[PDB]
Amino acid sequence: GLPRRIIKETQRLLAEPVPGIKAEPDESNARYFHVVIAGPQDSPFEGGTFKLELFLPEEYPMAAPKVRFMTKIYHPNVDKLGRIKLDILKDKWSPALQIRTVLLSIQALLSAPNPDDPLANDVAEQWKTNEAQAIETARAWTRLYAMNN
Amino acid sequence: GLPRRIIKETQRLLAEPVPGIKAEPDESNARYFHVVIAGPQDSPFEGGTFKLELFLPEEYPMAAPKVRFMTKIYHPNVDKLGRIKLDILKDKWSPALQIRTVLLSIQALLSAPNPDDPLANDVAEQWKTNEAQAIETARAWTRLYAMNN
Amino acid sequence: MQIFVKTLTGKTITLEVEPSDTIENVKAKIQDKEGIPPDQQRLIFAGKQLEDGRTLSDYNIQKESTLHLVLRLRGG
Amino acid sequence: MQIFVKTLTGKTITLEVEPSDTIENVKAKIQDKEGIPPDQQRLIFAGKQLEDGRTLSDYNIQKESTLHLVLRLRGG
Amino acid sequence: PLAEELSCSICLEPFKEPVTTPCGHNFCGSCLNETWAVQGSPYLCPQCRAVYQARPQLHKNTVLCNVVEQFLQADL
Amino acid sequence: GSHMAELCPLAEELSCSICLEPFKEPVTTPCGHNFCGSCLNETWAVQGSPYLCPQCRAVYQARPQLHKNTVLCNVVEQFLQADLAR
Ligand SMILES: [Zn+2]
Ligand SMILES: [Zn+2]
Ligand SMILES: [Zn+2]
Ligand SMILES: [Zn+2]
Repeated sequence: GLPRRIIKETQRLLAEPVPGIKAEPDESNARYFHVVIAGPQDSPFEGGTFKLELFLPEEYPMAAPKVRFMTKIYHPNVDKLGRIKLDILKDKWSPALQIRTVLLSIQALLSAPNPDDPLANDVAEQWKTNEAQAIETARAWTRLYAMNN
Repeated sequence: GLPRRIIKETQRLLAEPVPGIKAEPDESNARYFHVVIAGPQDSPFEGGTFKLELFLPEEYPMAAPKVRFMTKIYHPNVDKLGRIKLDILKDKWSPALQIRTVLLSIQALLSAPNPDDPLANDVAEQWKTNEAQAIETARAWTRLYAMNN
Repeated sequence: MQIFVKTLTGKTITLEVEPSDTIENVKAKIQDKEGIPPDQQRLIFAGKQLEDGRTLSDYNIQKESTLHLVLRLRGG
Repeated sequence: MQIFVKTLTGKTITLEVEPSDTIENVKAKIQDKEGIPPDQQRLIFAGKQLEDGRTLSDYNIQKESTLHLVLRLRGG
Repeated sequence: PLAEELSCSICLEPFKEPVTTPCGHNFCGSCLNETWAVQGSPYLCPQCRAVYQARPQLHKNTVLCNVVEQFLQADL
Repeated sequence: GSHMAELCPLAEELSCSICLEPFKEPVTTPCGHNFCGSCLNETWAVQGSPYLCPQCRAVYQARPQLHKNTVLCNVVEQFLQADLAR
């Protein structure tokens, strides 16, 4: 009894895959999406392949998808549990946004970290006080966690 | 160098004539319209053919046409000079109204006099205090003035 | 049966009616089609301003008759 | 040259641009077509969030490249 | 025909950068600007006499723009 | 379903960005964006003030009263209902 929007979105996803982003439904669940995002070019995450879980709650699109990193990542706006602090996933969500544009937005977030409002305070602090170190750390973690995974 | 609306309107007027209403521009003036409206059915003006002048001021369609009876008529909302007191010809005009719908409106006004708010006070008074006589007079003047020309 | 209503712009809409329909009914269909509320609508036919309570047949309005739409007007 | 912009719904619009056009100019063109003001537009290409000041050629965006439209986002 | 739906009730031409009032009626931005610049408060919808105690700010209806644009570009 | 050929290229302009179907009784925000009355109702019933345009985040300090866009209705009605003669 899937909403027609989600059906459509899924079809378009399959037919119109975005480069740098893979998203497929679970054979056991049309609302569960296995995601893989490429680290943005010229970011510390370049060359990485990050697994994410995207989930469509019953109230979608009136409420945002639930999105979580499943690959470990060093980012001021992502905690040790992969939870993502991004406004379009809560207060600044819009029902005109879609799976595609949310995933693109998360990719954009990787390309553009924000330490001044932290989710992971330790990481954000490190990103503020010693940006080079934080970048090198992020690249290191990308190698360790997000390559050959 | 006529504004395109007046050209179009005139064209539509000629191409799509409304029954009971004649309106044609003066060959010497595209803004001056010689009009003839039939008295509405079941009105004291029934069988009448009333000549009117309709004129498009420069501010048209932002302002209403100037419309005047040239045939004498016995109506509480029309004076001895043929001037018409109708709200759509002043404050409640709309640029969506047109020659056609103005003439139709005047025809409707003939079909539905309003003595309670007078232009011709004597006539309106006569119409309130002695409606039958006023009606018979209107029919009479229709016969005398509006069954020729 | 069908009838026609000529709107303000000159554009003609066609309406599905029964002869037993009131002018109010017609106005509602026009509102549905044109977004103009009935109290602001006036329908002219044979120079008469049709009355809300009367029916299409009370006026001898038959198929493919055209009614002309006009805005609320008040002689003063 | 032409480029493509994939709008929020997925429908793709085509834009006439020069390689010397800034992301801002592009945003203005998108605004003309879609009514979303530039401060609310974010354009993604090859996973980067393009910067208003930079041009199409700074990013090696060539003819028939596709840019993806996204709304203003803020990590917290 | 929709050739008529897509024509402005003020200028009687195809909508140009049309704008949609809260009462759901459409006008070329310029035509409506002119209409309501002419007067002061209260501001009325030309089509339904809907009353605005102040002038509502409106942006162009991009869907309708694009539809007309398609209509016209196809015609040529 | 089938549609009149010349009207087929309108399919994407004429689809609601919330439900992705052809507009149903569409309504137009002052910022110039169109939604099925119901889709927008649902959207802004979900939240309280301020109410934001799904498409451009234009801010309304109260729910604007909006009536259906009849031109767009009728256009959509043509896109759907127009057939060839049988
Ligand atoms: Zn216009
Ligand atoms: Zn209106
Ligand atoms: Zn919808
Ligand atoms: Zn908007």
